[PDB]
Amino acid sequence: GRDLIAYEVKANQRNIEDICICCGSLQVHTQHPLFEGGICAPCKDKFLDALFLYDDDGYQSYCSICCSGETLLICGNPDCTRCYCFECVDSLVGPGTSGKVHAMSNWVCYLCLPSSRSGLLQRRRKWRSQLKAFYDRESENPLEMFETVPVWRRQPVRVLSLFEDIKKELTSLGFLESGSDPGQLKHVVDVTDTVRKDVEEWGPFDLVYGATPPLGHTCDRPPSWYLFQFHRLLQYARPKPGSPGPFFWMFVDNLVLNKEDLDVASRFLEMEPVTIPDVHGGSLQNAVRVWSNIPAIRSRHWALVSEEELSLLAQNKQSSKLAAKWPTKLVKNCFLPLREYFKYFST
Amino acid sequence: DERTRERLVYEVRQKCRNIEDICISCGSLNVTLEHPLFVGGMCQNCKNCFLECAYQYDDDGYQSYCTICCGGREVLMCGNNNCCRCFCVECVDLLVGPGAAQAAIKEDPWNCYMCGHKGTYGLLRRREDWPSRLQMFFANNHDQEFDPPKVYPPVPAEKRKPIRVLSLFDGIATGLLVLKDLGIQVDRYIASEVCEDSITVGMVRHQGKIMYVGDVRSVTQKHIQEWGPFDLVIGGSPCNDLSIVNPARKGLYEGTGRLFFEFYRLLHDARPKEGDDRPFFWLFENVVAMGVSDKRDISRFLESNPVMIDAKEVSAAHRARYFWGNLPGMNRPLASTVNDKLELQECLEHGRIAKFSKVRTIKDQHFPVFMNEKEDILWCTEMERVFGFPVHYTDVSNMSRLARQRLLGRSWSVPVIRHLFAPLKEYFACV
Amino acid sequence: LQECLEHGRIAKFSKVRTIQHFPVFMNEKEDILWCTEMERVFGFPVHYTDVSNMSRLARQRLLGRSWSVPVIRHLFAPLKEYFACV
Ligand SMILES: Nc1ncnc2c1ncn2[C@@H]1O[C@H](CSCC[C@H](N)C(=O)O)[C@@H](O)[C@H]1O
Ligand SMILES: Nc1ncnc2c1ncn2[C@@H]1O[C@H](CSCC[C@H](N)C(=O)O)[C@@H](O)[C@H]1O
Ligand SMILES: [Zn+2]
Ligand SMILES: [Zn+2]
Ligand SMILES: [Zn+2]
Ligand SMILES: [Zn+2]
Ligand SMILES: [Zn+2]
Ligand SMILES: [Zn+2]
Repeated sequence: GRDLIAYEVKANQRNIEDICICCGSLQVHTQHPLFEGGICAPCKDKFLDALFLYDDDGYQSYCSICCSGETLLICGNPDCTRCYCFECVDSLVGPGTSGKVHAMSNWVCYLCLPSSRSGLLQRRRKWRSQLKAFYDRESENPLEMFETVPVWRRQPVRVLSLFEDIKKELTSLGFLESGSDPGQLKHVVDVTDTVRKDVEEWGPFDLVYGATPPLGHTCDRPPSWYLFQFHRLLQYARPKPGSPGPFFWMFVDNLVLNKEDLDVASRFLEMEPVTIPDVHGGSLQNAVRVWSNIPAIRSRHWALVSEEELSLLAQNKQSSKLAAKWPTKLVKNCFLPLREYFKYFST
Repeated sequence: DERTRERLVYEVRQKCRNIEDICISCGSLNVTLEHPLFVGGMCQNCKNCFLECAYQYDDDGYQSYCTICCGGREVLMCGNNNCCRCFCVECVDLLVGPGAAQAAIKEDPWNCYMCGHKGTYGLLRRREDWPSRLQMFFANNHDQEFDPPKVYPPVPAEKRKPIRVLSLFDGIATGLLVLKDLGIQVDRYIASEVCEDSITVGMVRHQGKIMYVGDVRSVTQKHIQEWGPFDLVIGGSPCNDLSIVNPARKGLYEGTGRLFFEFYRLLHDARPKEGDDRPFFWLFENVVAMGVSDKRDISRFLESNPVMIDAKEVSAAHRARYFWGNLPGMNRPLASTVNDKLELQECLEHGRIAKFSKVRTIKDQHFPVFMNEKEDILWCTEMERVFGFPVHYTDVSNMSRLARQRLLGRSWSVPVIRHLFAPLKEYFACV
Repeated sequence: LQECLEHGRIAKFSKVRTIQHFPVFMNEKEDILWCTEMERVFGFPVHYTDVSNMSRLARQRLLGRSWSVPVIRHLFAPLKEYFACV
């Protein structure tokens, strides 16, 4: 009972930490990370699932308190993706608050600025850290996971991108500057002579990217060679030990290296490939295999797409007379979580 | 108008505007006051926000909002010991610079600017007599202008009689206890209370000396008349819901506000008529973290200007409370006797050392005592010692620690109430 | 027992026996001896056990195990004949 809590805390003088704010359950597995209160075990699982899930346009996919995508309230800060739901704002803040908020249309959310008086819902201090610690202790098999950066503490992101230029993509993701002559991305085609001294001369980097080519071969050098060159220059672009700043890396395959070379690659990048298809009408138009540390890269995986169907796709797309196009839209949305880590700006 | 606000700040730093001519809290031009702590003007809306928010504190123990604008976005908590102040990012973007907040966060031993050892900074400088101006800032609340309370001439010492107190919202009988500490003869002490444990505390500690009643609301004017003329009516509204400390704040003046008006009604019922010049006195108490319009309605109904009194001046707690009343010398400055403990460490038990010098009652700082390399609560007898109660005051009945602590917390600070009730010795009989 | 009670309390019993569970008729209601009264029953000084933040059930249990103070005074009293005095 979501509505009952307003009696339970006020009349029964009960701590918010003893009840689940996300649904109204009285048995809580732990406390809620972002806001003051407890959280029960299915809601905990639901939260961890939805955690870094965003939408295609840019904003967060589910409701930041309870993870309800059914109803959404968009915050009115260009540097805040946090979207809410009506049931929470009236349940936790008081009986007629979500409609007022909806009628404002210039409403900053709780995280943005809490100076507004709140009925019951209190914002936890330090909450970014609390979120990280929550994921650490509460996720089964936790992963490489970095604390989310406060918005004023967000610097522009330093990209290395090997064998494929991502300037166009990430600029369209507002991550890179259209008005700058000093480029905030360093595209390299040929890495063959490159030394550790050279990658270090090019500056430190925040994001490293590298991808195998599509089926139309620009060169005959085998698809394993790109992977290994990526691994090397990746080990070069790693930040000096002791660095708290967030470092990421993302390798992409356009179905061009076979299972044997794929097994080798899975070993060397120390996780299993994430397949991210293009399905139109139910039909598998295209697909791409990824490795990266980027948050919620692994929950985009589609275990429905079998390896035999990908072998059939590779055979059908090799035998066509069409020139090969980079599948921009598949890996485009796989950079959205870096919004919460790095400086955005749009025009 | 946000761009205009920042623009105004730009014009200030280019020496085209004075910082004292702008409201540094919200950027308004309607400058009436000066900001007490720091340099800049202060509009009246930001005064009201400053009144409501400046002494609010989170469950953390640190401030609920930013010290500068009483609002702000994401605050920056201070690492200095015993300091609980918060500076939001947006203010530090102006007064220190748009690159120094980000570099000050990276500074792990970070002191706030009220605690900064240097004291002076470029756009922000700390005004010197800020505790004096903080004290004056409540005398600055002349928005509610009233006439002074009527001063009655003192009755001769041979004609004095024992005092008769109506004490609404008695709790653990602090008021009678303080009257006995002063040595004033008490003819009768009528007390209206609902919580059984507090009734019990009073019954036992005051053997054969208190007549108990039921609900305040049930008490009629007929009861007030038939229980003798009263010489001192005291009371304090519940501050469990009225404070921001309770996580459950569904209303603000549902419940507690009603009970204030009960004090109001029985104050009129116990007030002698015009022409009856007999000495009558009354005290109301409330917590500082309250609403402005709330404070206005209270000051209007009681027809008086409140006096803030903080217990830090005399005791071992931060206990800032408003006192409305006509008791003589309610304004005069507090004196702390040698029996009163101004350090927390003196209130501790043996074998216990305190990191804090004052605790404020509410991996994080929840419990204020470092005993045997371990964080631990103040013991209940120590909390008694912190407010100036007699030792073991609340150990009457078989009650839990949590309930008993809670019981203790609500109570008035004993040397403060001794400081307020002390000139009543000039008007009533002694033991 | 009535002399060991607090004020406002009247005991039906003249003795309490620890080796009608709740021995006190206060305000037409049956109630346990309070902790400071159990202390008075055995002859401890007043408020002897209120040192730390312990529960009532634990503290009663801590009191009940103890030796009876005038009994141990009666026993230890001839030792004044053998050792120094203050
Ligand atoms: N309707 C009511 N009538 C009487 N007392 C009430 C009441 N509602 C609440 N109370 C009690 O009044 C107190 C509010 S504040 C008590 C402070 C008191 N001066 C003291 O030193 O103990 C609480 O103990 C609360 O339980
Ligand atoms: N191994 C042990 N060593 C020391 N004390 C022990 C013990 N086992 C139990 N005790 C304690 O010894 C007591 C048994 S009887 C205590 C009576 C004591 N004369 C008094 O007046 O308090 C209990 O407090 C019990 O907790
Ligand atoms: Zn739940
Ligand atoms: Zn929600
Ligand atoms: Zn927001
Ligand atoms: Zn202002
Ligand atoms: Zn501020
Ligand atoms: Zn400080």
